[PDB]
Amino acid sequence: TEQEDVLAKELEDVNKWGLHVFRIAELSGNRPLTVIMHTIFQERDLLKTFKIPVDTLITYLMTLEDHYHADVAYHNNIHAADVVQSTHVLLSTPALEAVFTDLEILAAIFASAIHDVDHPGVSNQFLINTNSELALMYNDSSVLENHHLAVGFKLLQEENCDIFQNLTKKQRQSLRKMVIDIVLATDMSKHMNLLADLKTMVETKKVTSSGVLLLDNYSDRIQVLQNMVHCADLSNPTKPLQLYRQWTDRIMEEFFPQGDRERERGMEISPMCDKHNASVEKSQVGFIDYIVHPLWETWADLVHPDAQDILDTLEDNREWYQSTIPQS
Amino acid sequence: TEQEDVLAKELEDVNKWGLHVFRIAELSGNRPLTVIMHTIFQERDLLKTFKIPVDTLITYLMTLEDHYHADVAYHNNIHAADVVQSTHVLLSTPALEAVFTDLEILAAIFASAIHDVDHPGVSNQFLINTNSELALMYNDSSVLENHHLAVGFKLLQEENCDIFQNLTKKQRQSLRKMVIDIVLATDMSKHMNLLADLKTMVETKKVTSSGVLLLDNYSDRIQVLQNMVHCADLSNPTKPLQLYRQWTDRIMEEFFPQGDRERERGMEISPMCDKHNASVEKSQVGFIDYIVHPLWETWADLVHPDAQDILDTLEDNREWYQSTIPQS
Amino acid sequence: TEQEDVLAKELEDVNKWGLHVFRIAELSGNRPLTVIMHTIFQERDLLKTFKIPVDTLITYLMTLEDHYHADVAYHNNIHAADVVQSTHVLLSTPALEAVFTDLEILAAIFASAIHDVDHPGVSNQFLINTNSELALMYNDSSVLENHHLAVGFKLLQEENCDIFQNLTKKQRQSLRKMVIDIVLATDMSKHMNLLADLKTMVETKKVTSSGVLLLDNYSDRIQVLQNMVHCADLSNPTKPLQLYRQWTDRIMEEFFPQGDRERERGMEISPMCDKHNASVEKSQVGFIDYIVHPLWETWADLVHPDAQDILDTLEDNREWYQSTIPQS
Amino acid sequence: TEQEDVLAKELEDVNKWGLHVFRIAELSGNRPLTVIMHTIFQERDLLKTFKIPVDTLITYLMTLEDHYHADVAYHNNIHAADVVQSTHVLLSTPALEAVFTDLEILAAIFASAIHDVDHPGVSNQFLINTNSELALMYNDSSVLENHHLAVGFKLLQEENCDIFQNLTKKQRQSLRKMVIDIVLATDMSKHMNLLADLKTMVETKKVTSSGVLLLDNYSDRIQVLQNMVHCADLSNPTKPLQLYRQWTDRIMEEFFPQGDRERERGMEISPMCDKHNASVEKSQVGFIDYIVHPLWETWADLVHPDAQDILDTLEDNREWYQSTIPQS
Amino acid sequence: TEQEDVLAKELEDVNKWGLHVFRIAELSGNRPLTVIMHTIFQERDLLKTFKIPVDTLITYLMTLEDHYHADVAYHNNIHAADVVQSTHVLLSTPALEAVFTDLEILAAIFASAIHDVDHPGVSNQFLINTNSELALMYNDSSVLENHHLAVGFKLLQEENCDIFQNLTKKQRQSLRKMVIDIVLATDMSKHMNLLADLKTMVETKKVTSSGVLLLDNYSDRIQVLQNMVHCADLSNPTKPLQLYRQWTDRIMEEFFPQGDRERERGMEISPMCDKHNASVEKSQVGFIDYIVHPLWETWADLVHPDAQDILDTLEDNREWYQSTIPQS
Amino acid sequence: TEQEDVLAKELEDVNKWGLHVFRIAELSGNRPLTVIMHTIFQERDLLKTFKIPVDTLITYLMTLEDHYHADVAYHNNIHAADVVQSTHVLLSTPALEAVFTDLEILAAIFASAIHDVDHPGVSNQFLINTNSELALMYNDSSVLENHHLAVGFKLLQEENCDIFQNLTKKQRQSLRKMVIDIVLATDMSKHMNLLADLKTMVETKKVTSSGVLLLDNYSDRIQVLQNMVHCADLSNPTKPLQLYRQWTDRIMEEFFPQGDRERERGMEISPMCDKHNASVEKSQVGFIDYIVHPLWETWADLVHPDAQDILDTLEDNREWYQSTIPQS
Ligand SMILES: COc1cc(-c2ccc(=O)[nH]n2)ccc1OC(F)F
Ligand SMILES: COc1cc(-c2ccc(=O)[nH]n2)ccc1OC(F)F
Ligand SMILES: COc1cc(-c2ccc(=O)[nH]n2)ccc1OC(F)F
Ligand SMILES: COc1cc(-c2ccc(=O)[nH]n2)ccc1OC(F)F
Ligand SMILES: [Mg+2]
Ligand SMILES: [Zn+2]
Ligand SMILES: [Zn+2]
Ligand SMILES: [Zn+2]
Repeated sequence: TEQEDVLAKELEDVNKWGLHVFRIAELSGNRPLTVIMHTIFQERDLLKTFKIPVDTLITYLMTLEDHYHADVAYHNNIHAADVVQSTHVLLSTPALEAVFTDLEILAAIFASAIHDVDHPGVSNQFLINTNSELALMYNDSSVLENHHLAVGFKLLQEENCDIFQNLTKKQRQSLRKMVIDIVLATDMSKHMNLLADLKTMVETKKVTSSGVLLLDNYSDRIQVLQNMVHCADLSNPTKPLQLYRQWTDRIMEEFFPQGDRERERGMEISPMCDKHNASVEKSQVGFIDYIVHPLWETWADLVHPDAQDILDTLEDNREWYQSTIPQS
Repeated sequence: TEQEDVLAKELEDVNKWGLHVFRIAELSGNRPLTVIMHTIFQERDLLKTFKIPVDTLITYLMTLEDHYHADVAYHNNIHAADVVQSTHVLLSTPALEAVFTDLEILAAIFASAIHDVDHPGVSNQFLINTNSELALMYNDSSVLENHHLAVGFKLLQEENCDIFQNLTKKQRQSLRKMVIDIVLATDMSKHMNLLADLKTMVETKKVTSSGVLLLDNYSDRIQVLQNMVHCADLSNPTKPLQLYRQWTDRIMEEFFPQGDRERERGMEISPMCDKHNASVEKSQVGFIDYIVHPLWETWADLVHPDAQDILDTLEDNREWYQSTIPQS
Repeated sequence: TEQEDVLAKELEDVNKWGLHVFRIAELSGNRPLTVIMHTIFQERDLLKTFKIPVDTLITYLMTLEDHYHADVAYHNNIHAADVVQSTHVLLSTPALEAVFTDLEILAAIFASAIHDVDHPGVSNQFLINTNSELALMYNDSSVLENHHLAVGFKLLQEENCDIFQNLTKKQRQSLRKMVIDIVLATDMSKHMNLLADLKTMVETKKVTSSGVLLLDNYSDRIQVLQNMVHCADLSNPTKPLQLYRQWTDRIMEEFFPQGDRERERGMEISPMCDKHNASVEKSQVGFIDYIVHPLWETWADLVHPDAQDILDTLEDNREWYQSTIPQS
Repeated sequence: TEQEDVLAKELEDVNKWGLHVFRIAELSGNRPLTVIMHTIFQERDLLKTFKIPVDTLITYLMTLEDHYHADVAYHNNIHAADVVQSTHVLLSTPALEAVFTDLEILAAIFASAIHDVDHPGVSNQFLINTNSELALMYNDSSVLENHHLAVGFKLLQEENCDIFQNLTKKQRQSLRKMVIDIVLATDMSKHMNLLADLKTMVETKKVTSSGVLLLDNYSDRIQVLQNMVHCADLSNPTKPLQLYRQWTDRIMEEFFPQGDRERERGMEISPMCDKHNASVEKSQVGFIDYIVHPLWETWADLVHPDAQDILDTLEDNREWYQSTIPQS
Repeated sequence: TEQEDVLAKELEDVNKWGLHVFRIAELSGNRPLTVIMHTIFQERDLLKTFKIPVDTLITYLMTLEDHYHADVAYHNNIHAADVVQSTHVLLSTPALEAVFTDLEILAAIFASAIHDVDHPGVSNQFLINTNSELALMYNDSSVLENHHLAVGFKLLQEENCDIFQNLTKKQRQSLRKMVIDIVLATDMSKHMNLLADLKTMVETKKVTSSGVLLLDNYSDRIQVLQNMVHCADLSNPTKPLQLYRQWTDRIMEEFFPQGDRERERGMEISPMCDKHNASVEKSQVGFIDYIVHPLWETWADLVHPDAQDILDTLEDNREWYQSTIPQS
Repeated sequence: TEQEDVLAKELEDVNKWGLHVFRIAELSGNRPLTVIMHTIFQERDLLKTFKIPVDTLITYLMTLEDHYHADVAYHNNIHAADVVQSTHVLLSTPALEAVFTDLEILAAIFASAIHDVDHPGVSNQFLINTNSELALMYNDSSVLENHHLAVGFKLLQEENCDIFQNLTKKQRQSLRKMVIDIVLATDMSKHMNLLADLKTMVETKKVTSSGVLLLDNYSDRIQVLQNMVHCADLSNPTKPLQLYRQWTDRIMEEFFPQGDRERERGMEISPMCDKHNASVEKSQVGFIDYIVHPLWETWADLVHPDAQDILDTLEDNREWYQSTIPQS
């Protein structure tokens, strides 16, 4: 147990934003998802609360993690582990003190864990344009996201892989509904609407004297959980620069093979996916300007100002990439 | 070619509302869909307009029809053939004179043809509650409707079953989009919204001096096509009583086995599906009062008054079933 | 003063809906507008209330009437006189008891009087398509309606033609605004919006215990006056059949010469304007179904049920024309 | 061809924001509009694309420019030339890459060119209050803007002045509609609504990965073109201070004669138009604070951040004028 | 115990719509409220469910009933008893099966019981116009309704008059809130808004397969309870004609003395309150047309079709009063 | 008349935002309300415009001021005087130039003057929870606000205390309505709705060329007056820091005795009212973040940018208090 001590030391920052997931990925023999999921369940005492057999949890996590493609640069088990950990941190934000039930917390975390499982490394648009079997199956509607959900739920049926075995029938139904609602919201084509509803909610925001939010009905809470996992899924630009840059390299490394795939097919090369005409820096600045910042700014509003540091980091990272943009 | 003359004589009423599809079903050796689809394509000169190889058309129709379950009382090839023929008639309504392009007409008719293919005879709710593989796959969202589309499109890939082989790439894309949008609208859980948008469209209705509707953009036209196939799908109570009654018998015959299936499962017997406590007459009156009449009344408004007779027949049939309701 | 007694006897029905304006037209030597306007001003004591010199009133009315084309079958001084009289009757509806100020009443009546002055007998669309100087002038926007207002106001500047000479500067400004707002609303291309706002107002309708409407702000009152003159302008189908039919003959007599004009120009013959392919009866049924009935039904709602008889007459006249529709 | 070289050298900055239009005005013998319009048409290859006879173009431009009053300090051919050039630059903004068709581009530029033709040097309000023939004509509604359109279109009818002679009938119709919609939007009384719709469009803003806007329907594109020409028309405070100040001098020089005109009429002197009580500096700061900055800030958002420099210049110029405000 | 048997026989119809409350009023020595409230509490087992001391209940009911003025023709203990009984019946409608908790049922019934207590026989408007101490107190806002609530709650404080003595502190708080919300909704000036929200709720209506409504949150349920007691309060025209007519006589008998009071004050006589110019028949037809029918029609929709008979009766009674309208 | 000169010198800043009301309170022998009200009435020539007997005005002001509790740290005559003066300044904002009638101006100022009269120093919630007679009276609805109105109007009835004695009956009615509507809007529980309507009004904002707002109907104007007095009532954090801090000390000094009162009652100590656990600085930052800034930001928008300085001051004061927040 040499470096196993270093691993355990790294996992001590599970509640901190910039957790170094990449190191944990190595120190765990490529099991960041299993490791992090397990430690978060311990941390949240979910194992006890829902009577989840530890052996069952690990058996499931192992299978789930196995279904994340190793030959995929970005959408893999490290990404999954990252979104899980980020959702974990966001759930603990002060403004959301005791707002969510244990079942809702469980759903959000489980949803994060499976949100991209079995991702092939190509976009929904690619799958649609190449007339993939997956697109045929899902009628070009949230092709990947639907698939992720199917796979994640399917794996629960195997050998004591069913970590939810001891939840009441009603609880199992709720969890399935919430998980489906959250993961389907990670589809980027739903970003605008999601953000719109979030803004509508930031106004008409009901807060208790202390500072905690007041979410009465389900549709209000599920909306927050959706945007939360969405923020977690799009949190790379808000993490410490060293991490962010690694992610950017991975996502570009994945976009290019798709562009290559498209060049072979004779297809119109998707934007950013063109190896010979990419502006990595500009793309990041744009990605932040059009998607990430608008979203996080709104989130920062809702949980004001618990997200103030994250927002600041985002804006700093934008300037860094901005400066890196070639001037010629 | 003895009764083959009678069949050809029956098909002469392909443009009339009360076509006797059940007779055509027999006279064709249980090939009403293939027969009616083919005659409507001839009638509309679609074979020529889209260069569809006749042999290819029949090959596809045969396969498609084969995928409609024979042991299913209502959701089968006769129902499919009926919705196709009804859509065909509705498309020819005066108020919609030259409003739709040939591609849109093609899509609506093709959509009708595959709208319920491979239907198992149980409801989406049943599939969801019994944790079916199909519901797991489609995340309890338009489970059946999604499946119908997948199967119908999949069959096109086989042996010269691709009747669309000679459409431009752009046309193939539009047709697929429209077909998906139309079939997903046949999901009954979307009825209220669909009807709501239709009403919003009846007001603000733009008509030319002659009487023809003015549909400018796609979202306006696709909305009409959706409601149209939806009306066709829920057209039984508007057909001649002799036909309507046969349909009612079939739908109840199908509902009960589901109720039986549920009784075995130990599940709560769905309403109307309970063999020992059904009020067939009341159910029809209710079905007409809450769903069919509200929908057709609105449709009758949009195409006023081309649908006046259909509305009258509907109201007459309602009174007939009303009278039949036991008074004890 | 032989028949001058009959004329005075006819004018006794100035407050009744079916006034026989055509007879009054003859008995007055083609001065129905001057005659009816004068008698309504007397009737409403407007001459006193606004210190209008009787000689000035008649001088203006004469000039105004003179500017209505004699060679125009429908849009002439008899039509003007009719809309004036109808607005007069509508203003007296019980539901609008003391709702409007004398200035507003004056504006509505004056607006009616000039609403179609100097009408050339062709449609706005014709003027636009033929690149008329009038359309060039008004940028194809409410070409005729703008023109009517310009002419009607311009005539006031002449020889003691200024019947408003004794209104305060503020009153003159309000009257001009209201008149412009009402006449521009007679443009048929604004029918849908006008009707829409009227419906929105029928809901949220505030009525006093007795039954009188409650119109607080100007935009509410000007909206009612707009729709009122619009109803008056489209009141032919709601008058006694003998009158209605005469109007229908005149309007068709005017549409055809435009159609002839278009045939000469080599232009696409406008619908209904085609002498060799008109279905006068069908056109009326359509006109009532798509425009008149929807409007009057809404108006009948707002002033419920003071307009109940008018609505009934409208529906009876629809059936009459319906029956007259050739069955071959 | 001495200074004709300097002129050609100045025109080299036709694609740059701060083009020195005033110098070009002199170097061209007071033909900045003709010169700049011609060079922009060359630059955009519109002459070729729409088969416009060069002789016809110059003939029209000459006539158009002639109809701009020489004795009017601000609303003259230099202003027209300036709005044209600014629209030209705005059209080339990165965010609007290939968003507009050539016809739409043509419309926007042509609209800018005639947007103030035959402007008398007094406001719409003045024309209305003085009961001008123009106000009588247009019923106090966008009096000037309507007139500009009428004159600009009328001039096309003359001697090979019809630069649009080779556009299909459909194109001519679209161009006319767009031109009318754009110029009528230059009416300042429509600023609040226009800005409101623009803000509504900045949210719900659909952008492609690269950064280009996505405008699907016409009403979306015409709305952008409207606000664009409106921005161009109110672009003075955003230009280099040396230019801005010259414009401010001209506009104040024009406002005062109106104020003088009003003093003679015995009318209430309009604000800012009072020669003896004007605060030129304060007025500019106010003009920027209430109109210009709110508009440009919104525009900068829509095309973010292509307009960042323009916004900065605007804010700098505001501070300059702010400092100049007398402290006594 | 002679007629005490008849009384007990009458109370047997406590669950039926047309209960003869007037007879019960006599047979009980003018204690219809006490009698009917008690029998409804027994009927609903509320005494047990909330541990209400029977002696306490009667003590309170007696005091409450005593605070209803005997010299008031309509707004007295019989009216109170009627609204209570009607609310009781409406609560039992099939469509609202197990929708409300016992506390909510208690609140609705208690609210009905005190909804008009200590009513002086004059309108809020009268109280406002005469500068009553009550209007001064309540700032002309729901003057009477506020007063009713104050008195009804105040009486609970007396000698074992506190029938809620055994409810948890939380329950007492909820009941007070609901009661206040319901009674303040009986203010006629809030009718339009209440009806508006009810219509909005009829659309978007969520019903279970069986037919029962689905009311998730409180604001949805309290809205239904509000409209319910409002319907009960305006239920006279929906009751059997013999009853309805007696109510109409009483309400007119009360309106007139107010009209007399106003004639003495020298005040403008309120509409309908004028003894010498009333059209009792017309007033009822109007009352039904503008208030009662619109409300009940909407309610009938929400609980469709449990209220079908009530609606029919209402429409029959309208025609009766319509016919009675003098024709001279 | 020693310091009476200093007093008169202080009152010279009555039209300036940061007026030092506390000094004026001393220099006037604790009569800031009477003094400031009188000077504002002089300033606005209201005495003349409404024929208010000066002796009557002072008699009323003296009585009114007397009804503000001396033993109440915040909600007293100095607060009243402050809200009056602030409303006075806001009414004079450029953007609202001649928008309000003299009666509306009178109502707003009178409403401010009485808005908290006879305030006991405890919250509505306290009065409700302690079952106060006042809460019983007003059914827990705007308990204090209703009371303030009642007392302020009641005092007018006394000895020539009726300053409105010479207003027409109609004017008296309007003033009463507006005053009631404005004061009831000072209830903090209506803040969210009020702000919501204000935002809805900032969009769809209609402004004249010059910069002045356009408020057509009453409901629009009364809405602005409501939010105005609401802004005035919540203006402390927007005043110069020296003033703001004094107010903060007073409000906390008042909150604590309530908390003490609650500790004695054995009640749950209200937030912020707990003497032993208050974070005065944090509370202010929160108060500004959740209530004040959101409100003023919106107001600044409506009257843009007349309120720019006030907004800046608010944000500066927020940072000051933020810095003061203990870091341990
Ligand atoms: C209750 O009756 C009917 C119900 C349905 C029907 C179809 C889809 C569905 O989801 N629910 N009901 C279809 C037909 C019916 O009756 C008759 F027309 F055959
Ligand atoms: C107050 O300043 C200016 C005002 C206008 C201007 C234009 C149209 C209008 O209606 N009102 N003002 C135009 C330019 C100005 O200043 C400078 F840019 F030249
Ligand atoms: C005009 O008739 C009626 C009016 C009311 C009634 C009640 C409250 C109110 O404010 N206005 N009218 C109540 C009953 C009536 O009639 C009959 F049902 F008794
Ligand atoms: C938390 O601070 C403050 C709170 C209030 C305040 C007023 C009414 C209310 O209901 N709640 N808080 C008023 C002023 C404050 O601070 C400062 F401006 F004096
Ligand atoms: Mg202009
Ligand atoms: Zn201009
Ligand atoms: Zn009542
Ligand atoms: Zn206050």
